Formats: sequence, C-alpha cells, structure tokens
Amino acid sequence: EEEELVDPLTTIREHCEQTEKCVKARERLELCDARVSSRSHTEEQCTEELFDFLHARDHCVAHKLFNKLK
Amino acid sequence: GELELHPPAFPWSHGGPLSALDHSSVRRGFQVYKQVCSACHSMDYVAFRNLIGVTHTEAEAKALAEEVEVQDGPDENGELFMRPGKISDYFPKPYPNPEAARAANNGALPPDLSYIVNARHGGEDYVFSLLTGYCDPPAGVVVREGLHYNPYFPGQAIGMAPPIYNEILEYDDGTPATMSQIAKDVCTFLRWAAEPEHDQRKRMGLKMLLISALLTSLLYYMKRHKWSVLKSRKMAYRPPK
Amino acid sequence: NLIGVTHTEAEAKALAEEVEVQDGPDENGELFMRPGKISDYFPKPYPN
Amino acid sequence: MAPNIRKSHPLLKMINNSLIDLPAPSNISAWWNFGSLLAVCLMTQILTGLLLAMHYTADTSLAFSSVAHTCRNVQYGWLIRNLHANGASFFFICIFLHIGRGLYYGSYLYKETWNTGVILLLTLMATAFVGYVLPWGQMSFWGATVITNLFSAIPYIGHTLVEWAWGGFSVDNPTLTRFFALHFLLPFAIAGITIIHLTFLHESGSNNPLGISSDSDKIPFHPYYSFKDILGLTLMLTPFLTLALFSPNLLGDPENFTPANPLVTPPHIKPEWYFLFAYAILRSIPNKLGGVLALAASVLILFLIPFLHKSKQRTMTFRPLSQTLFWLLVANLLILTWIGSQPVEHPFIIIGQMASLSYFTILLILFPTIGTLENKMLNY
Amino acid sequence: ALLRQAYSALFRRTSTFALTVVLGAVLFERAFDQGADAIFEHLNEGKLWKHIKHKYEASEE
Amino acid sequence: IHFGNLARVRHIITYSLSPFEQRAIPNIFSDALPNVWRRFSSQVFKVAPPFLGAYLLYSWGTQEFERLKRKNPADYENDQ
Amino acid sequence: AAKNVVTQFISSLSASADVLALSKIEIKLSDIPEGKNVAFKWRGKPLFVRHRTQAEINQEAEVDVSKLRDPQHDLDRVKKPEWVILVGVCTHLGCVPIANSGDFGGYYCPCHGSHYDASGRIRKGPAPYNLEVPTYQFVGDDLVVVG
Amino acid sequence: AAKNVVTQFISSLSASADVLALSKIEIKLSDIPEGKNVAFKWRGKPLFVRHRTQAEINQEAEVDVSKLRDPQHDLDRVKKPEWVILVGVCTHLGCVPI
Ligand code: HEC
Ligand code: HEM
Ligand code: HEM
Ligand SMILES: CCCCCCCCO[C@@H]1O[C@H](CO)[C@@H](O)[C@H](O)[C@H]1O
Ligand code: FES
Ligand code: FES
Repeated sequence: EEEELVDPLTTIREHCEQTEKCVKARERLELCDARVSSRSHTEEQCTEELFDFLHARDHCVAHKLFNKLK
Repeated sequence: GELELHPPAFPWSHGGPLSALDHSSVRRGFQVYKQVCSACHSMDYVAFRNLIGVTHTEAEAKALAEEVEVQDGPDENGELFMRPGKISDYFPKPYPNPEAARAANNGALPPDLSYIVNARHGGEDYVFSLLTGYCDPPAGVVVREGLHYNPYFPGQAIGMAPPIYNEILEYDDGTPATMSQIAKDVCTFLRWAAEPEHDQRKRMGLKMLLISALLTSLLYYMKRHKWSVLKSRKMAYRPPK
Repeated sequence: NLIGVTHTEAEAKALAEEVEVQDGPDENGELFMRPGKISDYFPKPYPN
Repeated sequence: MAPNIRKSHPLLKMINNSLIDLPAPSNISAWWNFGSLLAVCLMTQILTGLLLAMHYTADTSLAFSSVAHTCRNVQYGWLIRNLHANGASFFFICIFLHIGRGLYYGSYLYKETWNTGVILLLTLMATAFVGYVLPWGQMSFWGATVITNLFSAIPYIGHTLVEWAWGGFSVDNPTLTRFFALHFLLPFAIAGITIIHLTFLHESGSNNPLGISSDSDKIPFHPYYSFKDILGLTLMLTPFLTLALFSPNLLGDPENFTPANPLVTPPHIKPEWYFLFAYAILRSIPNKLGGVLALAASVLILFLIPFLHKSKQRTMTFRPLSQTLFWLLVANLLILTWIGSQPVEHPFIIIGQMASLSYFTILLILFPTIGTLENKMLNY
Repeated sequence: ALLRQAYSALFRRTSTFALTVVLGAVLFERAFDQGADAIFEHLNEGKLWKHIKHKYEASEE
Repeated sequence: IHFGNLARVRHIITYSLSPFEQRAIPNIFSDALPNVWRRFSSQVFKVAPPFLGAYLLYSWGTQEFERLKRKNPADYENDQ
Repeated sequence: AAKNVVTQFISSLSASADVLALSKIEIKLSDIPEGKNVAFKWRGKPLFVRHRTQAEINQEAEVDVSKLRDPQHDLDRVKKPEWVILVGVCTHLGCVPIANSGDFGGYYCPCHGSHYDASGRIRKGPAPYNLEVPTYQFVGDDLVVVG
Repeated sequence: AAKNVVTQFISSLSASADVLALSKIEIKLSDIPEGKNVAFKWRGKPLFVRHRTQAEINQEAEVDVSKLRDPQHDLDRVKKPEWVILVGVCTHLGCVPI
C-alpha cells in the first residue's frame, strides 16, 4: 503493498505507448532496428524512426504528466 | 540540414501571460540546484539575497549563505583568505576556471545556468525534456566513450550523465521526489533565475492592457468628435450660371 | 618601448628574457612561469 | 509687432508653422501616421538608450555582464532594457511602412524629402547594427565578425578598410568601444537630419491618397492631425507594449544569452530580422564581391525610384495594374526575409535567387514598364 | 443630471477642469492599482510568496 | 504664410455643424459597416493573391526541406 | 500612465540592488570582548566598534577639557555605555586611525598625528572635527544595524 | 596643416602599439622536436607548429589529391617538409583540434 514510490512519468509513458500513433511508430522502429541489427555492412541507422516515436509519445505525455506532479 | 527532435510543450504553471511562477515549485528547484547541479554548474548572476521574499525568508537566506565559504581579501599582509558567506555573495562557482571544469568532466564544460532557459530554444520545455529523456542509442548509432545518448541534445551525444534519479534528494516540504517532479521543479527554478522580473513583468502587462484599452477608446472618441465637423460636412457648387 | 629609444631590438629581447612572468592557465587550468617577451611590461616587485 | 505671440515670437512661430497652423490635406489616411511615430519612436530610443548607457560598460570583459547587471539590479532596468530592445523593431516596422506608403503614393516625387529619407534609413541601419553588438553575446560578436568582414571583398583597399574599422585584427575590445561611441552618436545625427527631412517636406506640404492638388481643401494640422497622430500612437503602442511585456524575447536569438566566445562559431549566424531581406539578397549571388554590391544596391536602389516613375498619375489609387505589382513586391520582400532566416541549402538557395531576381526586376523593369502601358490604356 | 452638473462645476472652468483631472487621477490611481493587484493575485492563488510566506514566517526551527 | 495663397476658388458652399450638435460615430450599421465591407471587397483580389501565393511557396519550400531530411529506403534495399 | 513611467525611469537612477545590499551592516554586540577594539568594513571604509571596559566611561568621560574644538556632548549624538561605534576615518585627510596605540589610549592616525581618545575625539592633532558618528539603531540589543 | 591633422586623427583609429605588439609571433623551431606537435598563442587563437618526420611526409605523398573536400597537396601548404604550421581552429565551427 500500500506504500511504494513510483514516478508518474513511467506510468503515463506506458499508458501513452498503447496509443494508435505511438504503436504505429513504435512498430516501424522495431522493424528498422531488427533489419539494421541483422546486417553487417549497412550505412542505415534508426534515428528517424526513433524520433517519430519519441515525438509522438512525448507529445502525449506532456498533455497529462503535469497533472500528477506537485 | 540535419536531424533533431524538438521537445513538446508542457503546460507550465507560468505559461499564461497573466500567470506567475509557483514559488513553492521554485523553492524546491533551488534545492535541486543547490544539492545536485551546483556540483558542476555555476550560477554566477544570482545571489543569496535574491531568494529573500521569493522563496526563502531573510533568515533562511542568511543561513544558506553561511553554509558556504567564500574567498575575500587581501588582508593586512596581502594574503587571500576564507570566510562564511553573506547574502550579498553570489552562488559559489564549482571550479576556479573553465580549464579546471573541463578537466573534471572529460573535456566537457558545464555551462553557467543563469540564463540557460533563454539560451536554448525551448527553454524549460527543452531543459525538462533533456533531463528526463535519456535513453539507449537506436540501431546504427554509436556514442563515443565518455558521452551519453540523449535524443534531445543536438548530435544526441551529450557530455552530461543523467543528473537526476528518483529520491536522489528529499524535498523538505514533503514532496514525492520522483525524477520528473525534480526536473519539473528545477526547470521552474531556472525560469526564475533567468528572469526574476517574471511575475512583476506580467502584473505590469495586465495594467498596461487595461489602461491601454481604456485610453485608446477614449482617444478614439475624441478623434472622431473633432473630425465629425468634416465627416458630415456637405458642399455644393453654385455658379451664377 | 625601449627599442629605438635606448636599446636595440636585440638588447630589448634579451632584457625581457632575464625575467620570468606569470602566464596561463594551461591545459589543466594552472598558472605557470615563462621567460619574458618584449610585449611584457616591467615586472611588479610585489603581488599587491 | 503682431497681434498673437504664436506668430511673432522667433520660436513659437516655428512650432506654429509646423504643428499648429500648418496646412494639411483633409484626406490623408492612416498611412501618414508613420512620420510622427517614427519621430516619437526616435525620441523614445534616445531616452531609453541614455538610461541604459548610464549603466553600461564598453569592455569585452564587462559588457555582457554590465547589461545583465542592469536588468538584474537597476530599478526597472529590465523594463528599460526591453523597451529599448523591442523599440528598435517597432522602429523598423514603422520605417518600412513609412517607405511603403511613400512608394505606393508616389511621395518620392518630392525628391529632396525622399532622398533625405533614404539617408535616414541608412543611418538608422548603421545605428541599429552597432547597437546590437554592445551586449557582446554570441550573436553580437559573430554577426559583427561576419558582417564587417564583408568589405574585405572590395578590391585593393578591402582588407585595409576593415582592419581599420576593427581597430585591430579581429572584432575585439577596440571595436566594442568605437561602436558604443558610434551608437551613442548616430541617433543624434538622425534627429538633426529629421529636421532637414521635415524642412524640405514643408516646402510642398503633404501629398494625399488621391494624388491630386489638395489646395482646394486644406485643414489646420491641429487638432485634426495632432489628434489623429496621438490616436495612431496608442493604436500601435499597444502591440509594442503587449509584445515587450508578455513575449519579451519573441524576436531575439537565444544565442545572445551566451557571452561572446571566439572559439565557438554558432550554427547559423544571421543578422536581426529587419536585415534578413538584404542578407538574403547577399547570398543569392555566389561571389563575395557581387553579393556585396547586390546588397548595397538592394537599399541604394531607393535613390532611383524617382527616376523610374512613368505614370501620368502620382499614386496607384487609380492604377490597378501597378497595385498588384506593388503587393507582389511586398510579398516578394516577405519571402526574401524568410529566405534570409533559413540555411543555405536546397530548396532555399534557388527560391532565394529567384526572389532576389524578381525584386530588382519589379523595381527596375516591371514598374516603369507597366506604368507606360497603363498610360496608353488611358489614351495618354 | 450629472452630465449637466459635471459640466457646470467641473468641465466649464478650465481651472476646475484641471483640478478635476488631478484629484481624479489621485483617486483613479489608488483604485486602479488596488483593483489590478487584486485581480492578479486571485488569478495566481497560492503561488505567490505573499501566500506561502506563513509556513516559514515564525513556524520553523 | 501658407493659408491665403493656396488656390483660386470660386462658388463652392459648404455646410458643417459644431461637434456638439452631432454624433461622433454615427450610422454604424446603416453606413459604417456596409462601407467597411465595400472597401474590403474592392481590394481582396489585388492584395490577397500575392500574399497567398507567398504562403504556398513558403509551405512547399518548408515541407520539401523536411522531406529531403528523411531517408529513402531505396538506398538500403540491397545491404545484406 | 505618465506618473508611473516617469517615476520608474526617475528611480532607475537611484541606488541599485547590489548597492543597497551593502548599505547597512549588522554587528552582534554580544561577542565583543571588553576594552578590545574591533573593525569591520562598512561602505568601503573601516567601522570601529569598541567595548568600553571600566576605565573608559571614566578615564575618558570625566576628562576636563574646557574649550573644545568640536561641541562633543555624549548626549547630543551618541547613546549606549560600554559601546562606542565610530567611522574609522580621520577628519584631516581621510586616513584611518588605529586601536592599538594612542597618546590618549584611543586611536592614532599615522598620517599626521591626530590623537583620538577612547570616545573617539580629536585631542592632539591637525584634524578639525571628531571621527564621524554614523546613523544606527537598537531594535534588538544583541544586534546593531549601522546604515 | 590639414593633411597632417587629418592624417593624424584618421590614424588614431588604426591598431594601437599594444595591438601591433601581438601582430606577429616568432617561434624557435629548436624547441619543437620531430614527431611532437606544439601549440602557441597567436592573435587569441591556438597556433600549431608540428615537426613532421621524413616518415609522415611520405604518408603525405600517398594522399589522393582528388579524393578530398578541399583539394590541396602538401605542395600547396608547407614550405619545409619537416615543418607544418597551422591555425588551431576547426574549419567547421570554431573549435580547437586535438
Ligand atoms: C557532473 C556534473 C554535472 C552535473 C551534476 C549536472 N550537469 Fe549539467 N552538464 C554537465 C556537462 C558535462 C554538461 C556539458 C555537456 C556538453 O556540452 O557536451 C552539462 C550540460 C547541461 C545542460 C545543457 C547543455 C546544452 O548545450 O544544451 C543543461 C541545461 C544542464 N547540464 C543541466 C543540468 C541540471 C539542471 C543539473 C542538475 C539537475 C545538471 N545539469 C547537473 C555536467 C553536469
Ligand atoms: C528617421 C526616420 C524618418 C522620420 C522620423 C520621418 C518623418 C517623416 C514625417 C514626420 C513625415 C510627415 C508625415 C508623414 O507623411 O508621415 C514624413 C514624410 C515623408 N517621409 Fe519620412 N521620415 C523618416 C524616414 C523616411 C524614409 C526612409 C523615407 C523614404 C526613403 C521618408 C520619406 C518621406 C516622404 C516622401 C514623405 C512625404 C509624405 C507624403 O507623401 O506626403 N521618410 N517623414
Ligand atoms: C536610434 C535609436 C536607437 C536604436 C535603433 C538602437 C538600437 C539598439 C539595439 C538594437 C541595441 C541592442 C539591444 C539588445 O538586444 O541588447 C541597442 C543597445 C544599446 N543602445 Fe541603443 N539604440 C538606439 C539609440 C540609443 C541611444 C541614443 C543610446 C544612448 C546614448 C543607446 C544606448 C544603447 C546601449 C547603452 C545599449 C546597450 C545595452 C543593451 O544592449 O540593452 N541606444 N540599441
Ligand atoms: C499605455 C500606458 C501604459 C502605462 C501603464 C502603467 C502601468 C505600470 O505600472 C506599474 O505597475 C507595477 C505592478 O504593480 C508597479 O510595481 C509599478 O510601480 C508601476 O509603475
Ligand atoms: S589624515 Fe589623520 S592625521 Fe592627517
Ligand atoms: S567538428 Fe565541428 S567545429 Fe570541429
């Protein structure tokens, strides 16, 4: 249990990741990661996808995060 | 150009043109800075007296400054020496010179935080994002020895190791020191350090509008009132035709 | 300042090398000594 | 000597013949309010300026913090600093409308009033340019280094002229000081020249929107325009204050909150907004020398306007063709401004050159040409 | 009728017009300030030092 | 001396009333607004166009810039 | 509006925050040993706060000096007993007196002689007036706030 | 008279004595051994004077002049094979190299 310390951040981050555009982006990222990790001579990187994701997730967080902070 | 991720817009309690700073959050922030950042970050333009009537009492302030030793002098013999701080002193620098600073942080130079929220696009929204936002590099990206990955920092390789973590300190006001709470309060404090006039400036803006709207209307009527003579004026052409 | 007035560029370069001045900081932020250049001003006898 | 003192007195007589009994057309519009604002604008800069100068220190080692210490410790220092800084933009905003108005209503036909006008603009530019270096911030320093070095492209006497200006080998303390000197000086020259401007102006009297002789209907400046201008003063002053007070740094580069540092070039060194339009035309011409001239011409072109008037009419009130051409040109300047703010890469680089080309084409060829065509369509 | 009265006692004589503008100002200041300050504070309940001061103003150590 | 040597005028009568016998802002709906609209109409198609035509160019140039920053998968399709 | 903007600009010329911050210094009376004189920095100039023992309000308060050069009556502009607070500056050529020596056991200005007694009064010397006595207050005995 | 007073005043704006004094610097090569790079302060910015060995001067000849962003061979730079003098400032954005 009835008393432990949790950062509302990680909580609202989980909740947002199960949102349509986050999922869609999170998905494209996993694929990228997967095919970039599976190769040994590619110039490619997964920044772009990581961003599209973080951008979508974080935009979501902002809308709610401060509601739970003092 | 090049890729970069832009921070989001958090609804700060002081974002409203008519909304002031939450001095409680600022007071916490000062602690965060004092107990964490001040370890590597200088805040040259703020002095202990500045806190008085803003976040602390003249007494608390006098105390907070005595917790530090400063370098005064010279004395009768021309030597330098130490003494307990006064409210007239400015927040202590962590390093003698930048060279020494870089030396203790892997050649990196922690910038003075006096105007940081105005020195970076995004201010708090950016500083806040940066702090909480550390994470592992995506595929294909390698961060060189000594730097840490942060997608929010340009280049994504930042010399600052995540500075705050849950319960890294205890707000003596009884506030759950979750990492985000910290970043939030400290960012709020940084806003204030960057521009103490914040509240007064906004309170003035209010007055300015009210008077402005009143004065404008009045002068519009006056302008119209005088001009009426012309606006309605009528003429005619009467030759002896 | 002496050059072309009381001494030759050479004598002057010498007269200044006879003194050690305080420059810095270095790579580590420390101060240090070095032999004077003609660009230096006559040494102060006391710190303050 | 004479009945009322307002006319006899060697001084009131002056104040009277230019602010009270002065013949003004009855139909001038809001676009004529900019003269007075520019004037007020000026008196205001000088006032806030002096106030800031009484706390400033011109030395690389103290400039940045002198300004900071002012906003931080001087009663209302922060307010004065803001008012002065934002005041500079309000200044240019106004001057750009003032000019515009002139162009669209063929005011330039008053050659001498107009030519002194161009001189006021040039002077104001130098003034605002040197002013910006005073706080010695990253952008202050770097902009100063890039902009002043431009002259180095001038043949033979290039480098010499620059190192002279700098007082050394690079923008350093000897520059900061002479700039502070210049910045304090120029404003006063502006004031002086404004007197000449209005002096030539008064020879002919104001022009008016319909562009036809307004002698058949003139009115005393006071109260008509004294009142009208005081109204236009508050109408603009509101947005100025609203900005200056609610969104203080809405227009300033955050890079200038970082003390100048010669060992860190900022990513994008660009001048203040009111200069971009020309900075843009500068980069349009790849060739350090040609680009400079193009810059110079971008403003010096104003001196030719009077000789490129072909219309049988003065204003554009009754010239619809010229009107779109006029608004095109405005829009064109907007784009140029925009281009100046972006990096030097595709698709900007090309848009840049295009806008720069359309700029000179419109003023040098289209305008006078469409002007002539318009005369034929009227059977002239 | 105030307009009529106002005109007579206050606006007719230039000397009294001036007196009205001054005393009028003195009272307008006093009231405009108090009012605006009031509005600003309500709009910011519990954020100003004025509000949280009590916690450390003779209630600690 | 500019009032008296301005123009040779003959036969024009004008009539006007003291500012106190008339309204400051009169006929706002019957005359004022209808004209505001009138004036607004006569110009839109002269001004608006090039300003709109500016916006577009801005939008295109902006969006295209961002596009060229994005990666084209057709560079890594055969990087086994 | 005008009143405010003028007031604001006008006051932009009076002492700034950093200056008012050094305006006054607060000295703790209850930490000063008897007889021994202590000096603190106040407004860039030495401030003398001496604790009178037992032979000060006596040996240098009963002195019979008929005609004085400065109308010095301890009840005119002074106050507390065992406490003497002076501006460590000589009224001759702005030099700072000393606490150790003193022909009159008081202070001695090494610039031209000027001897001051235990209460800070010119005795033997060229300095006209007596060491200046600055404004102060006692709203808390164990604490004095000069300035 | 005029020419003089103007000349005098005009030149009162060009570099002062103290500045010309830092105009140029003379470095003693004897202080710099081969295989070790040394940096001096010139015009507020680092000045690199390295003693290149007959070895690195060779690695220098195997440099493909057409495969560089700024096409220049050791020919178009140094005056003495064993000596390389550069301005310690990165061409990108004002940083000092290692
Ligand atoms: C161990 C020292 C250290 C601590 C403690 C630390 N920082 Fe830093 N910080 C640095 C370093 C190193 C840099 C420079 C990173 C670089 O420029 O590569 C830095 C940079 C920063 C920057 C951003 C620099 C930029 O260019 O955007 C900010 C903002 C910042 N720190 C905030 C904080 C705050 C707030 C705290 C306290 C919560 C904090 N730091 C604590 C060392 C520290
Ligand atoms: C320090 C800046 C300047 C000041 C304070 C100033 C002031 C004035 C004033 C008071 C007027 C009379 C009222 C009006 O019509 O607005 C005026 C008119 C005029 N100004 Fe300026 N001016 C300035 C800059 C310029 C510039 C840059 C030009 C153009 C290159 C210019 C061109 C003119 C012209 C042509 C008139 C005639 C207006 C008409 O058509 O009747 N002025 N100016
Ligand atoms: C012609 C009107 C003026 C213009 C257009 C102008 C413009 C500027 C500009 C753009 C700056 C930089 C502001 C910033 O971002 O920090 C500035 C700063 C400054 N100006 Fe002016 N200025 C003018 C007149 C004056 C005058 C007459 C003085 C006083 C004699 C003055 C004194 C200063 C000082 C001291 C600063 C430095 C402090 C600061 O940066 O805020 N200015 N000015
Ligand atoms: C258009 C004219 C606008 C002028 C508006 C005057 C408002 C400035 O008023 C200011 O308000 C502050 C907030 O309480 C006070 O602390 C200042 O002392 C006061 O001068
Ligand atoms: S200054 Fe003290 S004796 Fe002269
Ligand atoms: S790599 Fe960017 S400044 Fe050197």
